[PDB]
Amino acid sequence: SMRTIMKANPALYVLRERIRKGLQIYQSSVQEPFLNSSNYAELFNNDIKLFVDDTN
Amino acid sequence: HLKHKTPLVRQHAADLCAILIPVIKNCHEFEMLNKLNIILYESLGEVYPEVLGSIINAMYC
Amino acid sequence: SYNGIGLKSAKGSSTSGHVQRSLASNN
Amino acid sequence: AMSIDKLSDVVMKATEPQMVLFNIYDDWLDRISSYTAFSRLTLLLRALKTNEESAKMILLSDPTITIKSYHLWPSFTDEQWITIESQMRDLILTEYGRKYNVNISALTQTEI
Amino acid sequence: SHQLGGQYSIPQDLRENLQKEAARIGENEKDVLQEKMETRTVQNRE
Amino acid sequence: TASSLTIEDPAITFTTSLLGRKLYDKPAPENRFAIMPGSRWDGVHRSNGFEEKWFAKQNEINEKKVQSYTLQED
Amino acid sequence: NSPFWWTNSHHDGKLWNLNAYRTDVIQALGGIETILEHTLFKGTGFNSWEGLFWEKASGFEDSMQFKKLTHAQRTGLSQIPNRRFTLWWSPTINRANVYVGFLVQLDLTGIF
Amino acid sequence: QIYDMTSTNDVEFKKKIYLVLKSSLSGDEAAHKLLKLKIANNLKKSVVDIIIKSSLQESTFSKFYSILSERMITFHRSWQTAYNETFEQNYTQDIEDYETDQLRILGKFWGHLISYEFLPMDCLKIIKLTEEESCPQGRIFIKFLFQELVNELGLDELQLRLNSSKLDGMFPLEGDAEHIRYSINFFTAIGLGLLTEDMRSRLTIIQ
Amino acid sequence: TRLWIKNEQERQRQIQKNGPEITPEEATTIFSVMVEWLESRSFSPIPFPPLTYKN
Amino acid sequence: FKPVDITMMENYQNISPVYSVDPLEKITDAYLDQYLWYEADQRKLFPNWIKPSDSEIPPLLVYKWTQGINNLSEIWDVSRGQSAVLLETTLGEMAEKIDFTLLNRLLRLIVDPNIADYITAKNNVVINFKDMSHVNKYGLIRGLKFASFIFQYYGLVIDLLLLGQERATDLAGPANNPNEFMQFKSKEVEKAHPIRLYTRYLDRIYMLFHFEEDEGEELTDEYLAENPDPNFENSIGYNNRKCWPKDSRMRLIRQDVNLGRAVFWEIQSRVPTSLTSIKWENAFVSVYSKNNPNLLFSMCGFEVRILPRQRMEEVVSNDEGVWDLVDERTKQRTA
Amino acid sequence: RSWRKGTAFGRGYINDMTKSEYHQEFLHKHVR
Amino acid sequence: NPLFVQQDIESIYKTNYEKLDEAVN
Amino acid sequence: SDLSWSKQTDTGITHFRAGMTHEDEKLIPTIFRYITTWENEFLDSQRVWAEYATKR
Repeated sequence: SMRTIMKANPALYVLRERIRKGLQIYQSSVQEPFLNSSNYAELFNNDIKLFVDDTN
Repeated sequence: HLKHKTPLVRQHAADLCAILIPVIKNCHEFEMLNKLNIILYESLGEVYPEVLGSIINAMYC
Repeated sequence: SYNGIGLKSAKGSSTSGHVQRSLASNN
Repeated sequence: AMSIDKLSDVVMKATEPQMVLFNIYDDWLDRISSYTAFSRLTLLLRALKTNEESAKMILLSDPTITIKSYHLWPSFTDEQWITIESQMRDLILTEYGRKYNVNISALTQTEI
Repeated sequence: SHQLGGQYSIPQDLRENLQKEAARIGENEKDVLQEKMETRTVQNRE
Repeated sequence: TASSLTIEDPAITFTTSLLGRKLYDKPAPENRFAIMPGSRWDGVHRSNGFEEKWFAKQNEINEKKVQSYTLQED
Repeated sequence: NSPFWWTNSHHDGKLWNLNAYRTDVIQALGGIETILEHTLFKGTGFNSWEGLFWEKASGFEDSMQFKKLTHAQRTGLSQIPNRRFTLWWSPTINRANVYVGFLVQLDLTGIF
Repeated sequence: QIYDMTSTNDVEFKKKIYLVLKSSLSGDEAAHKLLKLKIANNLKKSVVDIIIKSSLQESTFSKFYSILSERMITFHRSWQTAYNETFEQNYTQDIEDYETDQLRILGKFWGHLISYEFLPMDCLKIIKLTEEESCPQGRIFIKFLFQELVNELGLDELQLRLNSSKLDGMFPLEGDAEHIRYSINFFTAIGLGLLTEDMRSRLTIIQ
Repeated sequence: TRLWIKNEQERQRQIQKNGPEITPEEATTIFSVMVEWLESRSFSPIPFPPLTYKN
Repeated sequence: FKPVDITMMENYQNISPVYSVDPLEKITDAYLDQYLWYEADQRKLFPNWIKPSDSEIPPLLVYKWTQGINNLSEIWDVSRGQSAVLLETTLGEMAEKIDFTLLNRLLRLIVDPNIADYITAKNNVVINFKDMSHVNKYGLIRGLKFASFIFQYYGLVIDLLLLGQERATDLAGPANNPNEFMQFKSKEVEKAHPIRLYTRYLDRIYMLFHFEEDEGEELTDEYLAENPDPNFENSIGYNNRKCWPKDSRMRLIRQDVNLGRAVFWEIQSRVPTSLTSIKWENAFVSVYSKNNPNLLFSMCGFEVRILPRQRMEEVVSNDEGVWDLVDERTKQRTA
Repeated sequence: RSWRKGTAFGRGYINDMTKSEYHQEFLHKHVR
Repeated sequence: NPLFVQQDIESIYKTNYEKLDEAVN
Repeated sequence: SDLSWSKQTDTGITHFRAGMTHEDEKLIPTIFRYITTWENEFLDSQRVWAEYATKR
């Protein structure tokens, strides 16, 4: 529910927009969401993590 | 597309809101109009007149 | 020691005035 | 992963139980965030998982571009990666069409 | 006719070889103002 | 590369169709694909004038990719 | 003044290239990530830093108005680009670790 | 116990040098910095490897990397052996890679070191001219070396150095016809050809 | 700038009063120098741009 | 024509004037400018030596002037008595001292009289600054687009006075095959005259003399004749580079100092006071001789001194900011 | 002596601030 | 040059339905 | 080096003096590194235009 609240709230989303209009920043492409997904983007938060694959 | 740099893409992003409003209301999302409306409000200080005009148009819809 | 090198003082300087001997040029 | 040249060369030869470090990203993190690097990486594995030889053809086409002694993946420029991600992107779709015999214009964008 | 120093730019006789081309090839070029001179006259529509 | 070396080399000093079809001799006009006229070509330009106008567009589009960033300001 | 009076880059072509300087600086500062620990980059909520684009003010200045501007309106400088610079660098320019300085809290916010 | 196939230990040490090197106006203040690190004798071999490379990426030869080495070769004899050993590694192993451009930067770079004697000239002993064993890039390396090594000395002073250096494989006088017909062939192409005036006698006698 | 313009005006008034500094002799010799040079080089004087001029 | 406004731009030391003409006149001035330069360059009006020219950016000019000095025959040989001398003198109010009665004529030679008229009359303009206005009755106005052409042409008028006709024919080559910037036909054409090289960069003048005991001593004899100096004070008003250290600056010696003053004396006497003002204060002379190894000058913004490698006594591996001058023929490095 | 021959031309305090001698020297330099 | 291609490239991946349909069949 | 003797000999470089304060080991590349010096450009243009003419 927090994963889905961070990306939902109109109030939060108005911070994220209002900062951008403050910084005058745009991101080229717009495909980006055609790439990957929400819980995917979770891994890169700084905490230290690992993956394990036993197929081999 | 309202976050895209080329100002044409921000016209057609807002020009396609004015079209979907009569359909969105028929589907009865008033939680999904207030999301478009605020986002059209925070962009209402845009520089490009071609783009700022079409945002007000969707605001009026 | 100030053996004739560096600055009168570092005020108008913009630098710290730290002088160090050069290793390259000796022999 | 075992379909890569270097890693197979290490795992085949080694006669002891042992740990080995590698850097999967070669040096990509100079010009690329960890996000998009992991994203390209999974694309390079998904096209190697499925087609294999025909993906390795996409990598090893130009011999002028050389894998260094340190790295795993051949050292391209940014634009060569931008095209190769599109080809490696294509193998997944052509192969999918071969597998389920679905002419791929019949799919919705989300499905792609 | 010995030079003093050397050549560092391009050989001297090669510029004139270039600057003569612009007269030959340029008269067929229709320069920017030459174009707009004709475009004005209605016959370019026809 | 190869050219360069085999050239910048002192030793060198000491010493046409894809399908074998006959090919022209003299220098031909440039072309989009670099194809070479057949041995039988008379040697007169015959063209609508398009092939040259494609270069002007080709050069243009290729130029305004550079001009767009370099003329940017702030 | 046009400080290049000794060249017409049409005739002479551009006589220098500083492109490499820009990359070498970027790795003298510790790379793009450590550079972006000092920014609001994460606040925006973009995933990757690779395609960021800053609005170039060169576009629309001409058509603001013409006759109408008051002296200050026409001559004075806009505070708007400096505000953009201090938002992007805010978390360094405002940081609690400071040698000497006093806390204040804004009226209705929790921002110190 | 973990083998490391990463170069991450090394890559950190290519930065450190390259950044010390891309700061620093002149070459005598970039030789202050390196000598101020006190690099271990193990790495001092491979610090020269970096300086030569950062010289080749530079698009033209410069006096910076020359004097950077000159100030360094005279500091301590441990750096004498670092350049002497890396002139062999280049000529043998590492010439096979280079473009015909980066041979023009090497040629001038070992020109100032040899013609000012920092090298010295008996380290040029490894150069061997044969049809059988030479890289075409190896030939280009020498061509650029003598064009530089003539310029300073003047080809009259050069003969004085070549005559005292008893270079065998490079100036064979003892026989092996083709080789002397070759070596002579080579130096006529470079445009000097006076160094062969002595060897032009040995052919006609043997001929 | 006000001072500079004052010196300019003073200078030009004084050249009205005193007269030119060339003297007719020096002017004559200078003119001879030019003419002799332009003969030696066989120079063709620049024309006035014609009605239809190529460039 | 309409009046011409003035403002001054501050350089914090200099304050420089700026003329703004009216656009209707700016267009005709522009076309006229471009046309005159195209013709004059097409018909070989200005010889090689005049030069903020088209082929060479200023640093390239400096490099060719050094290489040019070196490659000319025998300079660095002091074996007997020989010497060499540079001059650098700014022609003074070259723009301020022009006279339009004389202009109009000198342009009537080279240009159709209608354009000579348009130019000569275009330099009378009421010059306005706020309250102040005056008619420009005397000097050149440099803010006009063709004032470059006028300026260089008047400079040629001066330049022929300096070099003479014979030498100028020699430097500029025959009209059929004009020389390049540094060239001659044979070594004889160089050696026939003590002025070896000459240039002009706008105001500035650069000349290079090669003398022998004969010629040099004749000069210093006549200068000491008409300006006799018993107290040996010639070294007081004598000016030289201060950027360099004493050791390597110009050493002051009576033979050399009396040359420098003698050369500058002669050439000062060649140009009249009316056209321009050539003062000793603004001139720098440097004499390569038995007792002076270095040859100093400054062109553009650079300051160069040239050691012949003969006289270095020891030759050290070199830093970045030092050129190595080549003899084109043997391709050694002699300086 | 051929070279010397060839050429054509060969061989008080005012009371005021602005017309003074020190002043012209000033505008002779700083107005360039 | 822009520091990053991704600005200058104007687009990343636009799938071509015509080539794939040929390559599949 | 030696402000007193530098008026005469040209002592060379005996010493260095810190230009601006860069904390610890962190070194920022200067321009004069990334601009090819004029000799090297003129000695390039000699060969480059010569070779161009030969190829033509």
